[PDB]
Amino acid sequence: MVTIRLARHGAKKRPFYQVVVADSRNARNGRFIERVGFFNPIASEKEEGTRLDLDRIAHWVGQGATISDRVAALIKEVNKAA
Amino acid sequence: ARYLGPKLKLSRREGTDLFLKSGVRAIDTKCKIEQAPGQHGARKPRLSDYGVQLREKQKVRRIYGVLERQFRNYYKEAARLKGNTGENLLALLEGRLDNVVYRMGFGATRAEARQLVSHKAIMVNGRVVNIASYQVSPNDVVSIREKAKKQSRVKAALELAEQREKPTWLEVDAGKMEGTFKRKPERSDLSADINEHLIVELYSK
Amino acid sequence: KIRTLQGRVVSDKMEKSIVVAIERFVKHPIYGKFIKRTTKLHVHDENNECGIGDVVEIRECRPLSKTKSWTLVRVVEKAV
Amino acid sequence: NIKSAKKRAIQSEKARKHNASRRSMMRTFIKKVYAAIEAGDKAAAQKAFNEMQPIVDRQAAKGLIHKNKAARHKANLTAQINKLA
RNA sequence: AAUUGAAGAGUUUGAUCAUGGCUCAGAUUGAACGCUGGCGGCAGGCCUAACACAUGCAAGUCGAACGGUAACAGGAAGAAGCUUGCUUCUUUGCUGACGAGUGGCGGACGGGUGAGUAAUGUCUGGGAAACUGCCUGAUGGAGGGGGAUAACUACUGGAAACGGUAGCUAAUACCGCAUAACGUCGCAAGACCAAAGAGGGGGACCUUCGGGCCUCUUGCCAUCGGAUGUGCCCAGAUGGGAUUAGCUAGUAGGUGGGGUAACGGCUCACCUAGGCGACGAUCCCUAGCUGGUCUGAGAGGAUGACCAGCCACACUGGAACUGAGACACGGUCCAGACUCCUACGGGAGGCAGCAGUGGGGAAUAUUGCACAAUGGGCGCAAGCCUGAUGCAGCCAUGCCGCGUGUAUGAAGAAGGCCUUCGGGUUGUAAAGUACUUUCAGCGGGGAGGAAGGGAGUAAAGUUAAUACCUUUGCUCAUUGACGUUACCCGCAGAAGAAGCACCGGCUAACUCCGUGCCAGCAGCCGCGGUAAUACGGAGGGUGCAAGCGUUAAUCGGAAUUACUGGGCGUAAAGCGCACGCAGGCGGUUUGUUAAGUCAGAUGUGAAAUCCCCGGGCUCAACCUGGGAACUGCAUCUGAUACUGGCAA
Repeated sequence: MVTIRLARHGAKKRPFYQVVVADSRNARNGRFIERVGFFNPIASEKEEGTRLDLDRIAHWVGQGATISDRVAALIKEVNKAA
Repeated sequence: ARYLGPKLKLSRREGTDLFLKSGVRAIDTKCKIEQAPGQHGARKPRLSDYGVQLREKQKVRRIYGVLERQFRNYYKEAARLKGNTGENLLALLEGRLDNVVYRMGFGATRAEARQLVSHKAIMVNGRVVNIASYQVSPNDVVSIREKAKKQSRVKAALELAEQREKPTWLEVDAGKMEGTFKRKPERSDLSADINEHLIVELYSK
Repeated sequence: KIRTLQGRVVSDKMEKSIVVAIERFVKHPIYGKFIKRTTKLHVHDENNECGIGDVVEIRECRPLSKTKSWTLVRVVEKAV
Repeated sequence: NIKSAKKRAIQSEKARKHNASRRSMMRTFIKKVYAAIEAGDKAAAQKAFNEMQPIVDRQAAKGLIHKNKAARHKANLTAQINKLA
């Protein structure tokens, strides 16, 4: 199974999640096929907080990739524009 | 992490007024300047080339109240920035928040300005900044909070702001007690007697 | 097309096979001098037409024995 | 060691026994075939080949011989009989 | 916009210039030690014994696969104290559920360590002869039977570990039978090959009135694709030693048989007599490799702790079994060393998972909290498990930030030290006076990491059905280990908060006293044999600063291995002289090629890191968005001056 999932990369008490496409049996912050966006749960209240490449996500779900609950929640957040 | 000692001693080893006790009175009058930085201070040094470079770096740090690892980091940042490394180094020392509070006349010295900055009496852009070395960007408004406004110090400090030369890159205005750092100071806009090529060459050996 | 190499036969005497020296001409990494450098390869030929001292083109295929992953395409320049 | 590894131990023993029996019957049928090819017998070996074909395809489908091996056998043995017949 | 980048000095001499070594000034570190030590943020923390391990956790899950009931809580029925209205006890898996068992899936991931391995490894680029559970797309099938076996019961062996015998039962366990392709074999003709059900709900009909039947969801099987993962091959590159020059008989190749998922001496029989090697084979010493890190102006040199990719190992040596995948860290078997239990017959174990011990060492941490987040396994889901992970504890180990106040203050106080006894210096220093409260302390307020999940609706889809299920909105309670959180406000008062090295030259910073070739110092030069700016103390100063020194190690300086970038008459250095093979280099003109060379394009050069322009933490360290870069390799397209090939 390949999974589009989050991978924790920020500092302590300040996570920055990068949404990647990994073979699901790798580690979380390990090996991935391609990274496809990010998700900062803070970032500030400025402009984005999250961008996420929907074309490549649709490509991988076309291939057979699964999606975790957060990535599904983010696609349900950034629906097409908002 | 800061000096905490006899100040006019530091101003007396350098041979030059480092503005370390600006305060109430005029030119020193009780310093014995030039005469004796210690017991054998009456001796002329016959200073070396390392001694003149070193002594120039110490002049600049002892003016702006910076220690060595922090100064050295300013030299690395001034080196990597595009342009002239001496002028970039003075631009990094002049954007310090305690310095900008001193230039605006809010503190009598840079240590008093550093205590105003330190004791949460200073906002930049409507946010309180507690840090002596905050790097003030151009077109910023740095002011005093409602607490520690109309305290004696700052008033007296603005009283001795008119005795100095009114820096060109500021909007000093003392009515509202707020200032605007408008642009970066040109090298020709500050002090004229520090030799920054000596401290470039000091760190480049 | 296919990727192929050219080289010369260095020895002959084996039962439907041959061995070919390849001359790559590579710059030294430190010194900047272009130096000749060989690559001997055990090469297969059905019915062993090429003899010693030839020049032959050669392509890569599946393994046919130990080392031997190379097979000729065209024997040129056999002149003794 | 104290786990669900005990269950995998006992299951792998049980499946070892089952697979050993089926693997042994498969190998005996193939020995029937190219032990009939040892003598110059065409139709006897064809009868043995027809006797081994469903069991080798079947053990390929059941999952213990991994069908390419299945194919090899029948391929090799077909060659032997048309080396002979 | 993405390379703004290069320092010397001391010491050979009576002096000189050159050569030349030694040494110092810098940056760095998984550091240790000595003295000192306030706070915070972010990181890091057994480098040695791949030594031995007490104890606790680190891999379980599913009853929506199955027989079933060991508990827990209900339900039905019976009997009793009977307060005729509530308790007590009993039979029933009847139900929510569930110990043990069968079965499916996972225990091959995650996590550890660097022993071995110098090339069955790694890096970069090509390739063909492959397998691929879960995930996805398409085409179809999913019919009909059988024999068992756990659990259970009864005996029974054994000290235990663990068994044995006889009966009973189920399944998505196992086995046939039918069915058969765009599947396997075969040139074809033909031959042959599989499967498994379960759950939610329901109008009518049929009920042996249990349920058939309809619908939905999910699962099964076969084939072809896809994605991911893995196996295999080639070329180049990736330590030191020639005081290691010969190595190799399954060895090199061929034919045929076997074997593997797949090519292949992978294996065997036969035939040939090869193969590798001075472009360094073989042997020996060392070593995990890389992205990177440190240093450097650069080219290089050293290194490969954290983080990430690959490999290898799991007490030691070997082997396979199960499985999509292992020759398997918390599996099996054997053997060995050690440790333990024993009734002496035999058994048991494996921290290089996380904590932790003992030992070793100059040296390196808690037997913590939580699954709230992110991820993983199982499950339809709820949820269960997770020493991954998130966090917390200890440690100045590093980086970064802040603090120990601020202004005024000459009687230039006292006291110390020096003094040519005039004074000088400590020194605006302190005290005095006037202000400020960062951080620590005390008391209130209080984000964010929280998205989902659950329970009701409404609509749509499906359908016979306004059920059930799926999706989308809406409403209602909720879900934080950290955590007395970050941060904000108020309180009291400068109140709780400065050391360490050095002062002869290099090298910033000087006098007095004690000692008298002693005591001792020292990186080099060298000081000390009575007025020592070098020893020990004091005053004074200098440099750094919650650090500072010493030691170890690397690069620099070192152009002292010189590719960039050195030399050889006399400083070290021209073979005693020639001939000459391999090697290196090659006059001149024209034509062709285009291998080197150059230009462009494409694929790749993982992400992080370095660099540039921005963004967020009050700033910084830190985190992060986009680019540049990765100087390379391969292929294609061109150019043809130079070099090479070929012809004249």
